[PDB]
Amino acid sequence: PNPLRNANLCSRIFFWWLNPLFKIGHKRRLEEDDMYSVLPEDRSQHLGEELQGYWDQEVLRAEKDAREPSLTKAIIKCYWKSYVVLGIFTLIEESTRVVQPIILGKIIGYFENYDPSDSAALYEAHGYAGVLSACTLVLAILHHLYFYHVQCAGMRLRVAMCHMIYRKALRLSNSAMGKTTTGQIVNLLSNDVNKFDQVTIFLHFLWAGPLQAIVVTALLWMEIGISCLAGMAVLIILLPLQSCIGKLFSSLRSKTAAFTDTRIRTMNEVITGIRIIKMYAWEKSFADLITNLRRKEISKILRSSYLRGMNLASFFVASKIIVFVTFTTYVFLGNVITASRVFVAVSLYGAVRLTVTLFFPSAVEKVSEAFVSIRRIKNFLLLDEIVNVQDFTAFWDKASDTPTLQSLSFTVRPGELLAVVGPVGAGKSSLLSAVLGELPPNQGQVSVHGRIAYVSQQPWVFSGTVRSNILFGKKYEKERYEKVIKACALKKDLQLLEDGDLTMIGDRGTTLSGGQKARVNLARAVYQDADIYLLDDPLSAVDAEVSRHLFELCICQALHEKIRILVTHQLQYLKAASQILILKDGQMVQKGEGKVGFKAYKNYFTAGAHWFIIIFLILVNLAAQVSYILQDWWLSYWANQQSALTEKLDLNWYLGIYSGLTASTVLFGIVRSLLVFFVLVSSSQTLHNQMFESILRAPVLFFDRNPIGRILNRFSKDIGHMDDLLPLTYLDFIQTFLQVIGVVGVAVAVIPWIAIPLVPLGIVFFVLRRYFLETSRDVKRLESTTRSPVFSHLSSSLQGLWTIRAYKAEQRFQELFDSHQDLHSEAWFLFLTTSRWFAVRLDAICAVFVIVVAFGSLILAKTLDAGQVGLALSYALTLMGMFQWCVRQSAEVENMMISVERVIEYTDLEKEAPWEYQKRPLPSWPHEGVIIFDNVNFSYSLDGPLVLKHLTALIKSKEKVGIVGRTGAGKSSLIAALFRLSEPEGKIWIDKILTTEIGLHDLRKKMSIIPQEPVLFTGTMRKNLDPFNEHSDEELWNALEEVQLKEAIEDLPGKMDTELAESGSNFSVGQRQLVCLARAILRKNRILIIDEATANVDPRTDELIQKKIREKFAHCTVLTIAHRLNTIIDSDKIMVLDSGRLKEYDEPYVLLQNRDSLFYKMVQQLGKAEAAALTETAKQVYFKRNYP
Ligand SMILES: C[C@]12CC[C@H](OS(=O)(=O)O)CC1=CC[C@@H]1[C@@H]2CC[C@]2(C)C(=O)CC[C@@H]12
Repeated sequence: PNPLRNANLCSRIFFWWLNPLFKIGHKRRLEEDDMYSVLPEDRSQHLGEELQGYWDQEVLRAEKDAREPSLTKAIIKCYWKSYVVLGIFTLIEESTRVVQPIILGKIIGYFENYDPSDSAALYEAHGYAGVLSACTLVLAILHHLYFYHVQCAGMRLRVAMCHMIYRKALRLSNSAMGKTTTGQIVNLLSNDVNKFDQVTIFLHFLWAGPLQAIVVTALLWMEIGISCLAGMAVLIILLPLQSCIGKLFSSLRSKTAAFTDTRIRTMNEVITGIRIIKMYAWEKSFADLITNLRRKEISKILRSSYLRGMNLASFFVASKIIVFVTFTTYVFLGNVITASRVFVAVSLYGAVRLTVTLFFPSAVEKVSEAFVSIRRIKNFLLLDEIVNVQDFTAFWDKASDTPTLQSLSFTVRPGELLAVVGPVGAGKSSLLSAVLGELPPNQGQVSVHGRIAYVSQQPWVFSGTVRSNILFGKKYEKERYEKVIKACALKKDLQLLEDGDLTMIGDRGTTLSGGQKARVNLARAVYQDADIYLLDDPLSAVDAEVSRHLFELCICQALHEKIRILVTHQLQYLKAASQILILKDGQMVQKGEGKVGFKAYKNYFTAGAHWFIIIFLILVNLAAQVSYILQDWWLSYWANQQSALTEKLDLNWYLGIYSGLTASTVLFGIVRSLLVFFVLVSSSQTLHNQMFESILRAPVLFFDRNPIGRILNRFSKDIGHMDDLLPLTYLDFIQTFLQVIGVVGVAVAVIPWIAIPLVPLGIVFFVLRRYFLETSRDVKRLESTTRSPVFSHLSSSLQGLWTIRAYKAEQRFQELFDSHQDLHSEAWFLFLTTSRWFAVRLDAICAVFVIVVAFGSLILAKTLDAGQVGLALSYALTLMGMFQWCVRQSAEVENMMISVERVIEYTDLEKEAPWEYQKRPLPSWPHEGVIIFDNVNFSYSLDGPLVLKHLTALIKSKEKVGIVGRTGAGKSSLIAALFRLSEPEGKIWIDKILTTEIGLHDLRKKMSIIPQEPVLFTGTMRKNLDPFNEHSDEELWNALEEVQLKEAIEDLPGKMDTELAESGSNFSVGQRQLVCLARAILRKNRILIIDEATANVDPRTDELIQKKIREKFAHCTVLTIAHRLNTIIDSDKIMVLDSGRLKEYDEPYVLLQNRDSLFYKMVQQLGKAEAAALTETAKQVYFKRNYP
């Protein structure tokens, strides 16, 4: 529903149909459903289909030639017929813009020749004043039509482009999915396609600027003659100069984007891995790495911002220079300054200033930015894009030494389960992809019948309700739904959830546990009730008991009659499977906010520089605008002084002060524009370092009480604004605000009575502003909140591309994208239309001011000179567009300051205890590795429960101790206390030193940790092992041999200098664990803390790391958290935490022989044979340790 369909022409132009929503919004806060729908022209589907049609056409034409296709060509062939008629606005608007200076000139002419008693003269002047008023209204209306329509053009271009990007993304080949990663594609939408909103704004000025410059040259030629050409020479120097600056700025910005992208990726992994960075004490290395990336980036930003500031200063002072040279040569040729000529010419140059030195350079800049965007988009659009298997062989990459699947033949039929079994990387998932048909055969054939269900190994969940993620477009139905929810072992959680299965889910299921989203992902598949289930190991996404529970209930009971193809290692379940196919090396081996106060402004500007510099900044701004106003006032003063005069003015005095006034205007304009960027970029720099130091020393509790995305937004969005958009908007607002104050000041200074109409007029403005703002900030909230889901959907679909492609769900997912997109388009449509509603009426009251100035000058004409009125009116005419831009820019400024307020708070976080005390331990300390807990109590927060109480234990230099206990019993709490991840109560001694009497780095660097899950960081394999670069390469190779990885690195081209991926996918999980083990080996320390290190490792690798532990750390005291009690059963003693209480600490055999020990209960829970093995092992090692 949209009343713009029903609105009469007047209501279409002036948007009167928004008025009820203004009334509502003033009375109450606007919400998502207070929002009229977009017209059928703007609908995303209809609007993207056309551009794709023309892209197909141009691809075919280039295909018939040999050349590569052009995407700019498809865009033009599509949108030219609509966009070109918009130039009639531009044509009529710019033609009236050059006529209106002529009417102005005839008004000023009445004052130049004002006679005391001619009635007919007065009547004609009133006629021109009415014509001038009407010209102003028509200009305003055409301006607003044009800008409203080009903005809709840009919106539709973005919408169609985004539709195409999304359409292409769904069909990329898995090879294209390899060289392209989610972050790049999402940056397309989030960064590059947003450049199309700006493209269409100024393109009609690529011809109208030059054509209007030629027309203005002819008009000026009749006004003043040859002197016109000096100003036009300056104009044609500015054209190449400003266009070179714009292209060079675009180049610098294109390069700096790389540093920005690298910094944001490093910062993403820092914030994500901050706990391990803290335990390793590697904070110095990331401090350095981020410091250097940020230093490079801020140098690029400083240079880029100086270029942009020079372009802005060149616009601001363009007509000052153009007028200065024009009238300098005009007076050197013997002419005289008159108010009519001067201000007519000043007005014409004002028009040329806008179109040629603002809109034409702006167009070149934005087309350049658009071409880098279009190049990336074409590089994306051109990227590559019963059951029976026989003789199957295939390559992922023909450059491989071998095929990646080979010599494959098998068949499976209704009522069967086929297991795919074997080592990691044996091609099992690749096999499933082949059966799906994602991987075509290079030889052999695949044939399948019925619908296929593909369940990815990693779970996938998208927006909406958890039930929306499960149903996946299917009808909700009680019986099948209940059968699904019970078979997927999920009912309990959906009952415990207060909003049940209607709980809303985040961008990556961040509110869900891994097992929860896993069970969601499986439930989805089972709900589809397909014929063939390709089960790519759904079970490793849940705990071992739930894994067998899902195998029995979902796979055996629910999928009972189906074909199944289950990738798994749980061979113990496969007694119930029909057949197993074993792969190796790809070949078959076997077959069978919203408001901020003055304090935020002060803090922001003072974080940049010492307040003395800010006083100088204010003074430089005042001086810039004062010299501006004064140069124009000087022309008008010169015109009045000429008009008072044979003899002539002293060109030395007048032209000298003119030259000084104009030189200081240029000087302060330049320094003002540069110093704003320096101060505000130094502010962003200081605040980034303060926020980075705070986040580095902030306690872990800060990272529990914030999600990662929320903190990373401070570094991406908010600091992004503070580097790029905010300083530019500040300079824009400051420049426009001082212009407006100068207009009003000149007006009130020339006719003081204007102050009276200005009172009601000012009151109306302020009421209107308030009444608008109330709703304006609502829609800006609602724009942001409807923008975010779009990127979320893109990213989620990219992660789940296998599954949506498997379900043939591309159609519905394009509909979803279009729905999100057109919902955002309604918010963007209210942004556009509401911002026009306000701009129109601001220009309305501004036009009343123009009317008042004009007519009041005629009412008061006995009291004024021609140059006074010419000055006042020229300035008044300039108020149109300026004043509304000022007000809306002010709203932009205040909206961005919410980002500043969000980062300034993170400069004030609480901080952990100092890394080093004034007391420091001996360099030989720890000399023995003694650990003592004595009446220790520990809680993650002062307001939280005591998760550890009365913890009291000794750990000597030689013994090995296991840490055991139920989930949440406090095991991880012990690691947190020992590293002082939260400050413990009580006494902790290490080598007769209280851990609390030394710095955090003293003890953190002297304890080794093997995390629960390995993490690798982008950069060299040397960095991931020796980030401080103090070891010899001999030691690195010894360690890499010990961790059995040397062969892979030497096979890799760079050896240790090979560039690793941020997720380490270059290496297997076991290889990642081996990187961690290598780090621990290279750091010789007395005490090693092991965190569940092998609970999920395969036995044939677990025994390897067990042996490596027995060898490389035999001298160390070792504290081991372990689910896999076989990893710790040969400890000297074991600690059992009941619930924050050390209830057991004794020899494992002595414990287990007490059948009532909690440790014995925990082993018995495993099973009788497991407990028998564990007890026998403990008994024999206890005997042998008593024997020596
Ligand atoms: C033309 C004007 C207003 C007057 C300014 O002159 S200034 O001396 O006050 O800076 C410059 C200026 C800059 C940007 C202009 C603006 C008017 C409104 C415009 C055209 C839009 O919708 C998008 C860009 C906008």
